[PDB]
Amino acid sequence: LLQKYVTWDDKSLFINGERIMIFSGEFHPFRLPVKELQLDIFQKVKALGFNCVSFYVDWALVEGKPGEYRADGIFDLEPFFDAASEAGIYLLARPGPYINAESSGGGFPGWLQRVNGTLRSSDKAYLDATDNYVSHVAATIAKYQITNGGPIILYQPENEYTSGCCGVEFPDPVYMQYVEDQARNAGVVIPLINNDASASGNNAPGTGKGAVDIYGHDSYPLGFDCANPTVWPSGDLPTNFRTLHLEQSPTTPYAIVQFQGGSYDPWGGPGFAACSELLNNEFERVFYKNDFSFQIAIMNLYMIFGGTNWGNLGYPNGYTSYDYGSAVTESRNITREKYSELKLLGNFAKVSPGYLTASPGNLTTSGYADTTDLTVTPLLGNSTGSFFVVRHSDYSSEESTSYKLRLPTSAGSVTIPQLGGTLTLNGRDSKIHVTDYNVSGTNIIYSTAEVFTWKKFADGKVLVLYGGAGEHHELAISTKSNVTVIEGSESGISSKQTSSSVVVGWDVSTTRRIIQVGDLKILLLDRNSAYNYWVPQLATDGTSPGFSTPEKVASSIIVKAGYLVRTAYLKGSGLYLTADFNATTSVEVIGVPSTAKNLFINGDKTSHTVDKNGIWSATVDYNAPDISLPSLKDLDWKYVDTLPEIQSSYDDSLWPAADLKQTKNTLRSLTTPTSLYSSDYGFHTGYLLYRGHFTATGNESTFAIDTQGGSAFGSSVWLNGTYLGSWTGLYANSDYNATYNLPQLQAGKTYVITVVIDNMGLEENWTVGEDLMKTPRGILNFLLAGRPSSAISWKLTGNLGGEDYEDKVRGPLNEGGLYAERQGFHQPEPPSQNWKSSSPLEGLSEAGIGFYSASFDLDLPKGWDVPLFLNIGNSTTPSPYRVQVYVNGYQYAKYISNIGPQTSFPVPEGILNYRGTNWLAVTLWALDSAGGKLESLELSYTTPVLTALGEVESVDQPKYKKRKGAYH
Ligand SMILES: *[C@@H]1O[C@H](CO)[C@@H](O[C@@H]2O[C@H](CO)[C@@H](O[C@@H]3O[C@H](CO[C@H]4O[C@H](CO)[C@@H](O)[C@H](O[C@H]5O[C@H](CO)[C@@H](O)[C@H](O)[C@@H]5O)[C@@H]4O)[C@@H](O)[C@H](O[C@H]4O[C@H](CO)[C@@H](O)[C@H](O)[C@@H]4O[C@H]4O[C@H](CO)[C@@H](O)[C@H](O)[C@@H]4O[C@H]4O[C@H](CO)[C@@H](O)[C@H](O)[C@@H]4O)[C@@H]3O)[C@H](O)[C@H]2NC(C)=O)[C@H](O)[C@H]1NC(C)=O
Ligand SMILES: *[C@@H]1O[C@H](CO)[C@@H](O[C@@H]2O[C@H](CO)[C@@H](O[C@@H]3O[C@H](CO[C@H]4O[C@H](CO)[C@@H](O)[C@H](O[C@H]5O[C@H](CO)[C@@H](O)[C@H](O)[C@@H]5O)[C@@H]4O)[C@@H](O)[C@H](O[C@H]4O[C@H](CO)[C@@H](O)[C@H](O)[C@@H]4O[C@H]4O[C@H](CO)[C@@H](O)[C@H](O)[C@@H]4O[C@H]4O[C@H](CO)[C@@H](O)[C@H](O)[C@@H]4O)[C@@H]3O)[C@H](O)[C@H]2NC(C)=O)[C@H](O)[C@H]1NC(C)=O
Ligand SMILES: *[C@@H]1O[C@H](CO)[C@@H](O[C@@H]2O[C@H](CO)[C@@H](O[C@@H]3O[C@H](CO)[C@@H](O)[C@H](O[C@H]4O[C@H](CO)[C@@H](O)[C@H](O)[C@@H]4O[C@H]4O[C@H](CO)[C@@H](O)[C@H](O)[C@@H]4O[C@H]4O[C@H](CO)[C@@H](O)[C@H](O)[C@@H]4O)[C@@H]3O)[C@H](O)[C@H]2NC(C)=O)[C@H](O)[C@H]1NC(C)=O
Ligand SMILES: OC[C@H]1O[C@@H](OC[C@H]2O[C@H](O)[C@H](O)[C@@H](O)[C@@H]2O)[C@H](O)[C@@H](O)[C@H]1O
Ligand SMILES: *[C@@H]1O[C@H](CO)[C@@H](O)[C@H](O)[C@H]1NC(C)=O
Ligand SMILES: *[C@@H]1O[C@H](CO)[C@@H](O)[C@H](O)[C@H]1NC(C)=O
Ligand SMILES: *[C@@H]1O[C@H](CO)[C@@H](O)[C@H](O)[C@H]1NC(C)=O
Ligand SMILES: *[C@@H]1O[C@H](CO)[C@@H](O)[C@H](O)[C@H]1NC(C)=O
Ligand SMILES: *[C@@H]1O[C@H](CO)[C@@H](O)[C@H](O)[C@H]1NC(C)=O
Ligand SMILES: *[C@@H]1O[C@H](CO)[C@@H](O)[C@H](O)[C@H]1NC(C)=O
Ligand SMILES: [Cl-]
Repeated sequence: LLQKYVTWDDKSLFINGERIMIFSGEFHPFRLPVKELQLDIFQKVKALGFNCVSFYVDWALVEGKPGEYRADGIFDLEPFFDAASEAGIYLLARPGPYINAESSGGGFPGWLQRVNGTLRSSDKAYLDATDNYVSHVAATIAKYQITNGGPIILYQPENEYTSGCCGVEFPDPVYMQYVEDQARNAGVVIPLINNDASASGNNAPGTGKGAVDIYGHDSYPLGFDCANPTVWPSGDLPTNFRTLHLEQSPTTPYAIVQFQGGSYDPWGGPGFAACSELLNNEFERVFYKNDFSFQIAIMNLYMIFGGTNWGNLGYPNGYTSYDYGSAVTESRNITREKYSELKLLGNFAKVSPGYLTASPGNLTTSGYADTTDLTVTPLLGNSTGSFFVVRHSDYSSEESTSYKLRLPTSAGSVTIPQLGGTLTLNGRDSKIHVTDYNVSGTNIIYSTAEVFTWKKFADGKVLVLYGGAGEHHELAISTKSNVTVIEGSESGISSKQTSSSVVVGWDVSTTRRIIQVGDLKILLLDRNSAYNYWVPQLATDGTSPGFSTPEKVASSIIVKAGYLVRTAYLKGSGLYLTADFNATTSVEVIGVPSTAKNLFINGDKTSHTVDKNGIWSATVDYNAPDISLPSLKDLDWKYVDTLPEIQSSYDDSLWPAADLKQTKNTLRSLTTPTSLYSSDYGFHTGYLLYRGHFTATGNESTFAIDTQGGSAFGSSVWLNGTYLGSWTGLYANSDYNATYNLPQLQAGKTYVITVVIDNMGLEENWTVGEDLMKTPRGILNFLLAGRPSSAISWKLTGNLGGEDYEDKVRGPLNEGGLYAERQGFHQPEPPSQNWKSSSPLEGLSEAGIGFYSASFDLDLPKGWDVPLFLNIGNSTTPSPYRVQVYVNGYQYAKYISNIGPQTSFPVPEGILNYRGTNWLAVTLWALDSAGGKLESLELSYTTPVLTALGEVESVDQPKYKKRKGAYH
């Protein structure tokens, strides 16, 4: 329409006139705010065979103050976009404004609680509120469109605009048209794609006003019950997706914009380890190949890398980790078997253009395989080849099943295996069998083993096939050449020539076999060997792989290695690889260019041998360095009381008065004389403090209070210095009604109720019209027994300045309203010389909140990617306490002793300084009259990785400075 770089037909996207299968992973830059590690992730994605990444922008982080857009420093999108270009990864941009994403407010800044209009609607007050954000973020996206030589190819307006309620006329076409025009007006010309939460046809082409260019939808078919990771409920595998697609948007390529790549996990949940078992390699091979059965052309996995909900950016139901059980873990490692499995499928799609031109058929329980226990969905092509996705009919089945295939080919139909034996599908597995598969002019008539990759080189073609252990396979090639075994044993390999073909049968073995037929060499692998193969693009005009264009895809090499192969480039007589290693690794390169005489690995010349088949071999030794981590308990811990409010000399005269008689919140009208909704006064994040002044009659007995901080929140109440009690919190409670007994008060004297409330983050806004993001935080109701409500005059604070937030570098959400946070003591080099020496492991002997500070040096070796973790002990049932940990001023742990489950908190390099000084600031809130302490506090590490990554630059870490706007 508006440009010619990205077009489409009913089958696929075209980029620069060439078909491409978009295989994408979701990655949120705001959850990993270190630019060098962003490149790390992009390179890990590219090594999967993927060509795309989808990303959200979190409005709440970049317009914390209305009218001040700040997407600078750690929030700058431009380095993120340049990292993608550098890695050769296209981008799908999803700036919202509404993103959901398990983020606070679902992306909405807390000041939307004051907007007089329905959120995600055509009400002018909402639309007006979005204009400044979108005109900024969309302009930045516009600058980096592929039309300008950038990486961005698709744009998503809104997010899951799918369900409405409560008076809204859903779907409102005026609303979506407006959101679409905002993007266009900012210079976005690439196609717009939506992500319907279910296949409901919302905003599909042909729906008139508000229609997007390409209809997309989402799917999380395995659900989120991470507690039972082996349970695959009956009927949960989608079977009707192509049918739905042909009804809802037949003129556009089939797109799933969010397909399950993991799961969220709430406070009190089973943990992301369990989620990684549910969405493991078996889920991938069955469910992802099932999406290929619908001829999916655009496929984005949510998430490919989850990262961390640092600095309170997450929604109330989730905790600090957003590991998500995804293929790349929170600490950026790719050890999970699901990464390697995903790599196999991703690399298959990258080299199989006939997949996109084929005609998909209906699934069948007969006619292709000889048992109804199997289901086969065919994708038929004449000249361009066919594809057959095989799985168990009951998809949850762990049975081993013998079968034979009857498949059509250009050479006529054939019953396979022709030479004897049977095929096997073992349990939770799925296969894509191929017929008439083009290996650069050589026709593979059929193969039962799955294709990993193939390449054409100067001295021949190479094809890499794999099967699971215990499987027999067969292939046939259009050729009059015989077959020769050129590596490995000839036993298990059977063969026969016909007049225009050669047929070869084999059993999967842990030992590789290589066979030769004419100029085609075929590697026959087991799945676990195939896991160690890589297909980097080979650059000949620089060091960067470039995007996955057909010419650069064709010019790739095949590398057997270990943990990771990032890049490859040819320079003079040198073949350069960049790779990471977590063990001693034999490296083999297949398809070494004719001109290459030396091998370099990460810039170092590396001895190699050449075997009789022309394969380069080398060894890279892994010798982990001494990692010296300080013992956090032995540091010089400095303590200050960060609840001075409960001492009798505290002066709150500078605090904002909670004196608004009308709320600006449209969702919930006041049930108190003045608003005690935190967001009415610009406080949207972290711990909140309320102070209630009154004069006693002498006859007060109880104080009742309804506090609300979101799921798993807690609160604590004092009358002057006297602790009244706490709500220690439950995931099930987002608010709590408590009645506290008061001590004997003296008639005529003034007293102050101090209330501390944990704001877990603002609610999402999933249903349009419900306005749940407006759910307030703070105090909803109170009753001082025998006194009118107006007897208490309230003051409150959250983060200092509220929306005029102090820390422009670390963002609007990082710090809450504790005295120590207000003063900025959580930053590097606080004024702690005169403070008391006391450790969080000694802790508090009564209810309250302590603030602890210590520095420590690190001196970790260059060239090693070492994941570090903060650990808080929980070996036995603890008393109730809450902890926040700030690392160089950045909050990277929120901990609830009685709820969990997180005890291990990763902190990335860049936030931590691996060769320099670091600062820990710990808040410890005891919700128990007997106080509380940390059982243990430890730094740890996991497998050091010898890495190709460059120096990781430390992000800006502003040191402590006296804040003139503080209340002292
Ligand atoms: C890739 O990235 C991943 C995500 O970033 C990363 O996974 C994370 O790794 C960290 C660090 O290992 C994990 O934290 C640890 O979790 C341990 C508990 O889980 C283990 O045990 C379970 C029960 O059997 C298993 O279910 C579980 O397996 C599952 O999860 C695995 C991933 O971890 C996965 O591979 C499997 O497939 C499976 O799904 C798992 O094996 C926990 O024990 C551990 O705490 C100890 O270690 C800390 C030091 O590092 C201490 O600070 C802490 O106090 C604990 O140490 C104490 O306990 C041990 C005894 O059991 C002793 O060995 C210690 O010396 C110490 O003992 C003292 O204290 C004891 C009291 O507890 C006492 O008994 C002793 O006398 C003594 O006083 C830590 O929390 C985190 O959970 C993982 N996160 C996720 C999302 O998975 C992965 O590591 C990365 N991989 C690589 C290679 O980089
Ligand atoms: C350096 O980097 C390397 C990557 O480049 C990295 O290597 C990778 O390391 C991970 C582990 O961190 C490997 O994944 C594990 O592999 C385990 C071994 O099995 C694999 O290899 C075998 C051959 O050697 C294969 O036969 C095997 O295939 C079989 O099993 C598959 C998976 O179950 C199945 O799909 C196949 O069809 C086939 O049947 C497999 O390929 C593997 O056992 C382990 O699986 C468990 O953990 C996963 C989560 O991490 C789960 O998703 C999975 O379901 C398994 O869970 C079981 O074990 C857990 C304990 O960890 C429990 O929590 C679960 O409840 C469950 O336990 C039940 O069953 C157990 C088995 O009987 C039993 O013990 C329990 O009692 C209970 O009944 C996981 O997939 C990965 O393969 C490696 N990748 C490569 C390329 O090599 C290396 O580790 C890094 N090194 C360092 C030092 O950091
Ligand atoms: C340190 O160690 C200590 C000691 O071991 C750890 O303490 C343990 O922590 C556990 C996890 O927090 C805790 O278990 C929980 O107990 C409560 C009941 O008091 C229960 O609600 C929890 O189970 C639900 O919630 C979790 C998520 O928090 C879900 O994963 C789980 O599936 C359950 O979900 C249900 O309730 C939710 C809230 O209502 C719903 O959203 C959800 O849909 C589901 O609701 C259905 O079922 C409900 C009934 O279960 C029903 O009401 C509703 O109508 C729906 O049908 C979980 O059992 C242990 O009690 C606690 N143990 C001890 C001895 O104290 C501590 O966590 C550790 N700390 C760290 C940092 O690791
Ligand atoms: O990590 C969850 C992820 O969910 C996306 O929607 C979740 C929502 O959508 C499904 O299709 C289905 O309707 C529901 O079961 C499910 O809750 C969301 O778009 C994304 O931002 C994130 O929240
Ligand atoms: C197979 O690939 C070769 C070389 O790329 C090409 O010339 C030919 O058109 C392809 N054949 C088919 C049937 O697609
Ligand atoms: C093809 O090779 C096989 C053994 O690999 C052999 O049995 C057969 O005779 C060969 N065919 C011809 C025509 O040489
Ligand atoms: C919003 O606007 C209407 C019309 O001006 C007004 O009557 C109402 O009081 C407002 N509501 C809130 C919560 O500000
Ligand atoms: C004080 O309170 C008690 C119980 O609330 C009540 O019975 C009594 O009337 C009150 N005394 C005065 C002087 O108001
Ligand atoms: C607390 O009381 C209020 C007002 O009576 C009620 O609306 C709210 O639902 C109650 N909260 C809980 C957690 O029961
Ligand atoms: C209670 O605290 C306030 C200040 O927080 C103080 O001014 C007042 O005198 C205290 N009351 C008593 C009875 O000590
Ligand atoms: Cl202050």
